[PDB]
Amino acid sequence: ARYLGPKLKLSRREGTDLFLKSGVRAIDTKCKIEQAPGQHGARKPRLSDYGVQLREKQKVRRIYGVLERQFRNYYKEAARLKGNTGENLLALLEGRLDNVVYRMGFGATRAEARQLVSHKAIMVNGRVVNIASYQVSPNDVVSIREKAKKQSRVKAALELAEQREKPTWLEVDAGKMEGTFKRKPERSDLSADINEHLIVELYSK
Amino acid sequence: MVTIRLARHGAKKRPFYQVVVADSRNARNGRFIERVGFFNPIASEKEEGTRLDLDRIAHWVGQGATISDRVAALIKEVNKAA
Amino acid sequence: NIKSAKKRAIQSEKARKHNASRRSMMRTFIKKVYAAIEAGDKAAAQKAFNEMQPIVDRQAAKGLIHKNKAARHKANLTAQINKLA
Amino acid sequence: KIRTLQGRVVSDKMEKSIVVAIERFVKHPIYGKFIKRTTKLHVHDENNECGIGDVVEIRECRPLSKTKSWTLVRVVEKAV
RNA sequence: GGUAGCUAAUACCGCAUAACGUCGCAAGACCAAAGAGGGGGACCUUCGGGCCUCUUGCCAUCGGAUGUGCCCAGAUGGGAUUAGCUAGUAGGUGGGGUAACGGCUCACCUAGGCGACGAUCCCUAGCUGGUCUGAGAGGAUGACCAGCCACACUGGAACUGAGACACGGUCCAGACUCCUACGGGAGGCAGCAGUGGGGAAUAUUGCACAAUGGGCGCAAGCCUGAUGCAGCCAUGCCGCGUG
RNA sequence: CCCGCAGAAGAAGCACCGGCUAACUCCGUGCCAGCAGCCGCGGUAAUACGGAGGGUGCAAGCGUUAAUCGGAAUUACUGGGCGUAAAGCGCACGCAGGCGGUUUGUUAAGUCAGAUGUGAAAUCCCCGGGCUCAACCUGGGAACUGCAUCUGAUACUGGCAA
Repeated sequence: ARYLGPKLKLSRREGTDLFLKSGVRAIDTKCKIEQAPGQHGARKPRLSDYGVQLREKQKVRRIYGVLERQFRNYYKEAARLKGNTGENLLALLEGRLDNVVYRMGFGATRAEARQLVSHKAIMVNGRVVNIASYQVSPNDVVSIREKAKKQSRVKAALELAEQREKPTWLEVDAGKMEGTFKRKPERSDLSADINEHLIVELYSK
Repeated sequence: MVTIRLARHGAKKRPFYQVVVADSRNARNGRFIERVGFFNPIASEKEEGTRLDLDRIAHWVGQGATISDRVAALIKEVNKAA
Repeated sequence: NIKSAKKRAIQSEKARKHNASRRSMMRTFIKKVYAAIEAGDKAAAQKAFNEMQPIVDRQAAKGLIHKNKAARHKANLTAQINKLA
Repeated sequence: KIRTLQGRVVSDKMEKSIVVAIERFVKHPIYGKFIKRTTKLHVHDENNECGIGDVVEIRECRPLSKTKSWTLVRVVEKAV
């Protein structure tokens, strides 16, 4: 699975920073925003309603780095549960282990967080977790064992983490590269750019 | 006759038994009269995994039923307390 | 075919012979008692019933007639014979 | 008690035989209308008491002969 | 296959016994069966055994459960370019046959029964708990897993047995094949594997009785393509890796 | 199922790019060669035919076909229509069906309440448990939208009498 391609192509096509490159110079020479690449991508494409829906789906999909079948199953599960559909879907998607690892700050990009997960690094309750499709439960512990200790990657990530906003629902912790999960995140802390309803409308048809 | 046998419904390499009372001539997991309990051999550290209803099996013994070896060992293992 | 059923077949034919003999006995006595009934006599038919009862009851108790046919025969014959006198 | 049904004769008289019909409403499973429905049996009687066009109850008993399985008990509103 | 002569047994058959059993308004008549084994200080022994014990088995009753055998009522595809069907057909009377009422069969007497609220007659299909689809109503469908029927080369019959008209149990008729000294005889993979052949096209002439179950045996034990595991097939549903 | 070995190594394809429906520019072909599900596109400038480069959609799969349902309110009960389009018989008269003005009593057959028995266990659903995560197995409820019986209710139809 996985993308395995030119990521800034999707960064430029979408038209907004996708937070998935995350170097040090988050500057123009990296991105060349608002170009819409291609042979003659200078022209304005004059989107339509179905195009708006599809583009929003593409953005929400690529931000969290998931394929199609998993996303459809996630929508099914979210709709089965009670409550507002969009908020429940975003809350459920946020619960993925790779995303919470990134938000804790042990990495720089979600993809590298997944790379760390696949190589038997992250630890919980004294038991190794293999996969990033794991669903974290409330009141759990995130930690790193000693085989992957003293790796400069985690220290660099910890130092560069503070540039972000350190969401309130999670405790930053990180006194001894150890953390603590508290509760399900909610609408307020996450960015308000994403519009939930349009995805549901798209799956309506 | 009327006996108390064992039947399984689990997946490959993962047994899950279900003690039941039925006729001898019928199949393993087929026609049955009434379920009475279950036993999980692999089980776990958790205590649950061995339950019965002593009243119904006692009544069925009174009506004239017989016993199998594994279920006899099980009931000897549990009894009311052991 | 080669199985264990050969001795079963032999036992079956021997049982056939024995049961046919007993059935012929039964039928001969039933025919004689009906003949006596048709004759119209009372004493002779009553006597014939008298020696006839034990053999039919014996065949019933042996396990060859299911124990209920004998009662039907006896009751019907008694009802038939008592009226004509 | 003993379950009973009520019906109508509309039948000729054979030797110790009458035929009866019974009625009841029912809801059609599709269109919601109510339609009269008729069912017919055969009865074993005694002394051919009942006559054409009479109202009589009925009850079931041991099978006597082919298609004859119910017998009468009481007759009410004798004659027309 | 036949003839002659030998031998046991829980095989088989007479007698003894006989009642909450059978037949009977009433007396009354009648019915059945079996030994082995583990020990044994005292006793008899014509030293085998009797004799003292204990486990199982046989024959009658009356009862418990568990399956099977019957009846009725209501639902269960398409065609009026299928309108009249039906004498054992519908009842009554008496006999015979089943575990039992019964046209289940017999001889007699009646003049009936079914039908426009679909009878007879055609074409088509195993039936449900369900599956798929759609919001609901519906509409197609009966793959695997459960429940029930009807079927074992094609036509028919029964014996045996507690329980078949019996899937690897008999007897005929038929047609296929295979052996025959040519006078006759054997045989039914639609049971798990597999070949030939139809097709768009579906698997390997595999392991184990250790787990559960089934049938024998007081048990130890014996079988068991039931089963529990294998090998193949991107055929679906999954989860992962290609930094 | 755990521990160890220098080791980037041993691993990506397939459809579409006129509208319906996300994305375009060049060269050769020039009513021949051809596509295509409907509209149809092709005689010198093809955003539709062949190649090249770019883009778009899903990914250990992707496209083609065969078959079923909704979009279909295109069999219409919940939910359509009959002056001029596809549609009111040529008219009347009347059995079998269907349906009925308006009072007062009786009746419990419809109908409505309550209880009991029964709708086999899988599945469909909700709380949880387990296999590192799901697929998958499973503890307890839920409904099987009915059927039958018994006790009650009497406004409306139904049978009764005036």
